[PDB]
Amino acid sequence: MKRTYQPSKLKRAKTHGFLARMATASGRKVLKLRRKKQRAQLTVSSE
Amino acid sequence: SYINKPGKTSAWRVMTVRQQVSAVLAYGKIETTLKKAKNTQKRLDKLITLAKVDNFNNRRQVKKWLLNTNLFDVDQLMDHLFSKVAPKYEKTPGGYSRVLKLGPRRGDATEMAILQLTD
Amino acid sequence: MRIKGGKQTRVRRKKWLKQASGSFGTRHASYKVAKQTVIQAAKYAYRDRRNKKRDFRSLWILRLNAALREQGMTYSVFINLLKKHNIEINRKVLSELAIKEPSKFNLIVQKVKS
Amino acid sequence: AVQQRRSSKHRRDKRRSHDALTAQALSVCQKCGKKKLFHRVCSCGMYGDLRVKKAY
Amino acid sequence: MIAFAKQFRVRISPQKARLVCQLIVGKKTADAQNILSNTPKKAATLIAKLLNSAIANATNNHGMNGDALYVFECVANQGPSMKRTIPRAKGSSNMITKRSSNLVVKLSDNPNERQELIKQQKALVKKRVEGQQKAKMAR
RNA sequence: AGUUACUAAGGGCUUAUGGUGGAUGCCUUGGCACUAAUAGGCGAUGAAGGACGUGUUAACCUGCGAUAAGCUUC
RNA sequence: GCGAAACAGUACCGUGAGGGAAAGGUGAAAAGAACCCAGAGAUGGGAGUGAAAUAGAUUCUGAAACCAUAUGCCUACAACGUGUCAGAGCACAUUAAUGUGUGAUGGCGUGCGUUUUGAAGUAUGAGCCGGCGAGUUAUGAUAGCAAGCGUUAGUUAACCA
RNA sequence: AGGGGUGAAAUUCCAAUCGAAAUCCGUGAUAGCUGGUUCUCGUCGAAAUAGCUUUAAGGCUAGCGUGAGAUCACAAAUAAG
RNA sequence: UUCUCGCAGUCAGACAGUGGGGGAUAAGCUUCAUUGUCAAGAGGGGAAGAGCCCAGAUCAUUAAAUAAGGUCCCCAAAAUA
RNA sequence: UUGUGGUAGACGAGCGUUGUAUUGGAGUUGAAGUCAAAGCGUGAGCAUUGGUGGAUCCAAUACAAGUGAGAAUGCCGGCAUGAGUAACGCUUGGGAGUGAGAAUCUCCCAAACCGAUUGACUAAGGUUUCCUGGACCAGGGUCGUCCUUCCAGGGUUAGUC
Repeated sequence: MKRTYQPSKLKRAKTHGFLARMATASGRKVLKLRRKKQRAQLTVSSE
Repeated sequence: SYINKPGKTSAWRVMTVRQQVSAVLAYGKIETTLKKAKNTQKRLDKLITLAKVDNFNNRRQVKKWLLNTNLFDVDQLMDHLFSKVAPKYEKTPGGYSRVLKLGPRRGDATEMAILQLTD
Repeated sequence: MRIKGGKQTRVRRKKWLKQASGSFGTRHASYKVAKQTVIQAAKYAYRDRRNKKRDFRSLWILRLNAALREQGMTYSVFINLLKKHNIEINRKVLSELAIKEPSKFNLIVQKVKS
Repeated sequence: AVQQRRSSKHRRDKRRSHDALTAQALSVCQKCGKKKLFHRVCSCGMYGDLRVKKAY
Repeated sequence: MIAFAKQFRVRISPQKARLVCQLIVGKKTADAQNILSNTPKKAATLIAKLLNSAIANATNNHGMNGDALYVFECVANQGPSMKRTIPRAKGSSNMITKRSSNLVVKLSDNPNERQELIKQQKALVKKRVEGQQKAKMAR
């Protein structure tokens, strides 16, 4: 049995990057919700 | 349980006893555990009463019972025992070494002892 | 406008915890345990405040009856000696306390003789 | 197994009333004054005055 | 005649110090250090230095001998209890609970001060009696 | 031979003393909830929001912007 | 009270949307215990300021459970929800109070609420403490109680003051 | 990529879990369903009876519980020739 | 206590004596009408005993006398033939 | 006198507390609160005195009840009993030294010895854990004087890969 969460932030960045999350209405709505929530994390580059 | 720290196995116990008797032959006195100190005294007395002949026979026999240490190795401990340790205390019937009780250990309060060589 | 209510709550809880201080174990140092013990003590006290009346009443009956059995009669016969002659209001508690008195119950028990 | 009802705090104290060690021995050292233990070495480095240990 | 020194939560077993307190209590500090330093319990190795302050304070602060005292009473305190993780089955992660103790010890010179707690016991109500009879003429 | 024990390892009872505890009580540094009026947004002429860097300040949070914990006219 | 009185969205979980924290107080004025003391370190003592260092930083109040000891008494002879009514002896004296702390010893003596025909309950939720925590309001109606104008009688919505 | 994908077939697997993960709102839905609801004294004091229920762990009515009010004892009424 | 009205709750109750049935006139099973009880009624008795007997306790009473019950003792009160 | 045993049910009359409208007063002369004890009512509850308080409060009348705490197999400010019991996680021993303290940390050899490797390598990941000096304070599942722990200082060098 292989351990879960073998970290590789290349896929993480290509998945939940800013340019991928700022390309549709839902993604920008989510980004605005996080900005108004004062979230410490906006995408995966700053967890 | 299954595989873990081996601990005080019979082979490990005899190897440790050999190491301790070699250490008490080299350094003269050893501060160790009382149960180990008494076994070391017994083996040292046996070695002293065995080495009074100073022949290759005892060299080969004791070759199976000494483990080399920092200062003395097996064949140098051979000459050391055959020359000075064994003949110095052969003048008396036994009592080739003395064990005395000391206090406990810091972290584990283990009753220790000191073993010295004397007539 | 908020009403704290903690002051009243603290006062009442401290009172309930303290009123049970005096018993063995942690019953002096709890609220639920202390209140259960107080409930048991109150039940015993409430039952007793009615039962001990008859309990010590019968204690008087028994204490008198012992002497009557040493006087040559019994309590049933003694009230038979209170029925056929010399019915006295000197009470069973008081005729029992007369035994503690010097030669007081003896006069009563010799007066009730038929 | 496991306990159904808790052993009391006072029950715990009464149970732990015999976990303490037994009494020890006392020995007078003639040369270096100390009330050491029986067949043990003192802080002065001597078992019953046999210099068999260092100062510490 | 106190020269106390609070320790404030050293990480050590309290149940391994209550055992030695139950013996050291009621004995003079002249023969209390001897009876406390002859135990195999290493848990006291971080405590014995603290007492070295008090006598030394008695040496310089007041001029007291510091050896005519006796251990009047311990407090086996349960201070800030720390928690660490234990490797257990199925990731249950049982918590090892380091129980601390704010050990403060009272060293009273005279054989008294055992009854002085009783003096305070009675005085806590005697003082309200005094204050009441002060105001009893003004009910 | 019938007797309870000082015995007491230790514990229980009221209280005292000491400890986590800041509940409760006072107050706030802080929020909460309204009042009606100018007015009803910024920006590809480089917007809001960020990263990075920058200190009479060493950095922390942050301010600001290579002019960089700033700056100019009156 | 806002998650945020606070380095409050800080940090952190998960890749992720999303979730999402808790906790404050010296004094007055630091006037932060100068000075000396012990001490690897903690931290505390005296003196001194400070009215007061339960204000010396374990610094507003500083509770209880829980963790320890102790006047006096009892307990190493007990079938018992750990107590109720009595009551030995001892030390003790006030919110001037049918007395304080015991309880040797006797009679009596199987938790709270529910399911419910009915629970110490061998049915149950319940280690404990502390605080918070659930019968209110608005609208239409109903009733218990009370009030005004008062029998073609009162009464406002919008609106104005 | 989600009451979907997915499957050498097993409910197998999808962030060690999937008859379909986690996750945002209606929604504190609903339950004729359990459990509990923080102060007190007290007037009187039950019932689990009849019918009905796509009805039996429930509810409706009449009584039973009760007070404000009408009848003010010949009243609703109970009992002995 | 019928009624207007707030109207409940009840709509799962259990038993005992008589008329009883279902059953073995067995069951801490069950059912009604008349006598009642527990729920919501404690206590004495029944050695403990919600429904049985005496009986309806508001509190205080280490209160008098009665009732079932008990009366050789534990256990209250029966002596005598 | 009856019920004051009481569910359900409904009837009647009250009590406390935060704050407010008030007559109000007290206070470093000791405020609230807390801690403690030997009053008053028919009950909610009112209390009275003293220290902790070094500063605001109190109580009758009515009102906003975010008001009264026992369970809601509660909520958080914290910990008992279970208990020195279960574990302490792929081996330690000695000589000497560091140090106040050593099986514990270090030099040395032992011990075990894997050796398709108890040896190094770069990739993803870790972003300093690399090294030097200091300490062992938070931690090492024990101590540990040491650490891959922390602090301070410094270091990683491409055109070719």
